[PDB]
Amino acid sequence: GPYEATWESTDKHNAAPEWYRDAKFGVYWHWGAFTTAQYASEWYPRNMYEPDSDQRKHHTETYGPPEEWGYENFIKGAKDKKGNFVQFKPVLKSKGGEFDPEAIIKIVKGSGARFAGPVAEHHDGFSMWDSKVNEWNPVNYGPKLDLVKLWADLVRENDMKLVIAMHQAYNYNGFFQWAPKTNDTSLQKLLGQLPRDEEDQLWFDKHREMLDHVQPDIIWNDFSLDSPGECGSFEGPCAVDEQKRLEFLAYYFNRGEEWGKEVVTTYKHHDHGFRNTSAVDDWERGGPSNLVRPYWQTDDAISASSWSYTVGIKYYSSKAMVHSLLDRVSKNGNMLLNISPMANGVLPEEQIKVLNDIGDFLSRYGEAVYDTRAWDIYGEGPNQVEGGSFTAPLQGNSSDIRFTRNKEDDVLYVTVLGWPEDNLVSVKNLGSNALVDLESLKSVELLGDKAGDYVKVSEWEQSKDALDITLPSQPAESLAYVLKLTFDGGIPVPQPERGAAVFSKADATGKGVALALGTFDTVFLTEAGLKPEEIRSIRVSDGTKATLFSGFRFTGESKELSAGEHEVEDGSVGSIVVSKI
Ligand SMILES: *[C@@H]1O[C@H](CO)[C@@H](O[C@@H]2O[C@H](CO)[C@@H](O[C@@H]3O[C@H](CO[C@H]4O[C@H](CO)[C@@H](O)[C@H](O)[C@@H]4O)[C@@H](O)[C@H](O[C@H]4O[C@H](CO)[C@@H](O)[C@H](O)[C@@H]4O[C@H]4O[C@H](CO)[C@@H](O)[C@H](O)[C@@H]4O[C@H]4O[C@H](CO)[C@@H](O)[C@H](O)[C@@H]4O)[C@@H]3O)[C@H](O)[C@H]2NC(C)=O)[C@H](O)[C@H]1NC(C)=O
Ligand SMILES: *[C@@H]1O[C@H](CO)[C@@H](O[C@@H]2O[C@H](CO)[C@@H](O[C@@H]3O[C@H](CO)[C@@H](O)[C@H](O[C@H]4O[C@H](CO)[C@@H](O)[C@H](O)[C@@H]4O[C@H]4O[C@H](CO)[C@@H](O)[C@H](O)[C@@H]4O[C@H]4O[C@H](CO)[C@@H](O)[C@H](O)[C@@H]4O)[C@@H]3O)[C@H](O)[C@H]2NC(C)=O)[C@H](O)[C@H]1NC(C)=O
Ligand SMILES: *[C@@H]1O[C@H](CO)[C@@H](O)[C@H](O)[C@H]1NC(C)=O
Ligand SMILES: *[C@@H]1O[C@H](CO)[C@@H](O)[C@H](O)[C@H]1NC(C)=O
Ligand SMILES: C[C@@H]1O[C@H](O)[C@@H](O)[C@H](O)[C@@H]1O
Ligand code: NA
Repeated sequence: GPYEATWESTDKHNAAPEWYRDAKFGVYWHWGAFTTAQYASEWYPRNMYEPDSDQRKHHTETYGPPEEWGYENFIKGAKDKKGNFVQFKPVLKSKGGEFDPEAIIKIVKGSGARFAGPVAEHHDGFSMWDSKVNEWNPVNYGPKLDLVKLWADLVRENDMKLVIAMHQAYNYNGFFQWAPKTNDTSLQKLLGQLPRDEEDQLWFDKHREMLDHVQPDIIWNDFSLDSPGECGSFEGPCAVDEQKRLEFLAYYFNRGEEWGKEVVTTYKHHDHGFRNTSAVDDWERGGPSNLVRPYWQTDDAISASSWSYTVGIKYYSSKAMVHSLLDRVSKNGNMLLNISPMANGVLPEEQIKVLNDIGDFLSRYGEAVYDTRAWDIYGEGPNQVEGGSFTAPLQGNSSDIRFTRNKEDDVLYVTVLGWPEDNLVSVKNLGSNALVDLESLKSVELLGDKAGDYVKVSEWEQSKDALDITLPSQPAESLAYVLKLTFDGGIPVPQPERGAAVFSKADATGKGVALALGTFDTVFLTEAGLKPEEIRSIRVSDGTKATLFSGFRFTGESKELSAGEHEVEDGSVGSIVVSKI
């Protein structure tokens, strides 16, 4: 194939193809041998060995000391302290058991997911496909089923793109740091104790074997690709050999070409192991606080506990999941939602209800979500995401709106996160203070009870503070409500209260991009719809300054501009920093 194992060659791969930007919402599942204990989290295989931990205490009381009853017993099977046989061994419904993967995939399809699939290998060394390179798999042991192939075939039967999640780097970069050393070479493979050159090779061989086996549309990767300092107390680079990373990228991108498919690979945002030229950044739970470019994704979970089922697990609400989805999509990302089947393969009814409720929302209001793109401002209102460390998912109300727009850039969707009891939606960024001319606003419509229904909004006025929209009669109840604003000849470019707007003509007209406070490089401005070489004017808000740089990313000659309108020489700007005075 045309890709070579170098950064410069692999950079040419299109990171986020149009189908992936259109998709918005996917579902995956942390289900595996790490679920067997149904205790604490999916990190149980690591923590069962940790000195003085709650997980070790539980393990020791339930099974035996971890030095005698090691993690490998969950895969190969053993008796617990009360003489019960314990093993990861889901039994198909068609064989009289409780594991019904077809039913689960129908539920996932019904949720509105446009991509779906399993965690194929987490950090615990167990590959869930029929693997020649790793004997630690569910065909050799346990259920005698190729779980990954079963899931993949069902996902394709149900007309969703296939995502496969792979977390196999941390396996040998510290996950099993507390497991006893072993001279059993097979057990060393499970526990990440092989020589590092062999482990680096195995990281690649696992990816290669899996991706040739199921032809994934997306390969999702966890951390420890090159994330020094993120592997706790283990002495090591918290990384995969660079050559092996590059060989993976070239192999997968070449296979995509061979298959006639536009493929995607994701990696954790903070990790340095891949580049954002060719791989999609996957933000920590909650996502970014701001609108980020280029296109990115984040993962979330129904569970309010761990990623994998545990006894006593608590869940978040349908509302939180839907509001979270709208938030991520408005900020130029996708949301990949995790679900948590029990060790036996049963999906709990509380999770089914959440998925059903997301699906009801998307079936009805999908026009505002699928196939849309972010505006230049993600939303308005008091309820926001902080970023950094996740506490609880976003839940908004009638005070909050999130924006999305169509590909033609003449329809703005204004999604309000509750029904306003005052029957008013006020859009600050379309008010007169926003320097927005609404002469071109042709229609304002409320999306109705079923997709394709529109109820006209008759009354609206533009104050200084906002476009003030009076709602018609409330439609059937929903978790959020959608207004559709159609403009002749393109959505107006708002002026942020503190921020700037850049334009393709010299007089603050033409194509434009609104900018908040922050830093905006050539990639940002280009993706937002205005290559910086084409900027010919800028309007800087009161209380704000803008610093223009000639370089791609805040290097080269710079010029500071205060509040007002300013002409800009063609080809003079590469990047911009917008700051509060
Ligand atoms: C995709 O991946 C790529 C690759 O990993 C990511 O690219 C990296 O992006 C980084 C963030 O933009 C970028 O880092 C910036 O580099 C600038 C240039 O550095 C080079 O030149 C300078 C000057 O010679 C050298 O000193 C330097 O060592 C480099 O060789 C730096 O200038 C940037 O530093 C400034 O910003 C950071 C915040 O990112 C501050 O912590 C820092 O103190 C600096 O702060 C000033 O400037 C920023 C403007 O960026 C202002 O916001 C801030 O208020 C400070 O303002 C003072 O100074 C400015 C003049 O600089 C003045 O106008 C102002 O009034 C103030 O006096 C920063 O370090 C990496 O270089 C880049 N890497 C590569 C390989 O490209 C990319 O981000 C990824 N994409 C996404 C979406 O994540
Ligand atoms: C005090 O403050 C100062 C100033 O902030 C701090 O200095 C900074 O310290 C950084 C850490 O040392 C230093 O970054 C390093 O810079 C070198 C030179 O550019 C760079 O090579 C380093 O990158 C390697 O190492 C990191 C950390 O593990 C990896 O994430 C990264 O992938 C690189 O790994 C490659 O090189 C390693 C050997 O160094 C190999 O072991 C590794 O396998 C890997 O090799 C592969 O990749 C190579 C290409 O990357 C390839 O050639 C090779 O063949 C293999 O394929 C790292 O970024 C900053 O430069 C430095 N800043 C300044 C201004 O000095 C200082 O740390 C502070 N002190 C304290 C106590 O905190
Ligand atoms: C494992 O093999 C090494 C090398 O022969 C040996 O030193 C060590 O004692 C062995 N481990 C055990 C538990 O016997
Ligand atoms: C919506 O949430 C905001 C922020 O917590 C709050 O100030 C406002 O009163 C809420 N509105 C309603 C109707 O509860
Ligand atoms: C999605 C989460 O990513 C983290 O890096 C992992 O360590 C967790 O177990 C989980 O898979
Ligand atoms: Na690219």
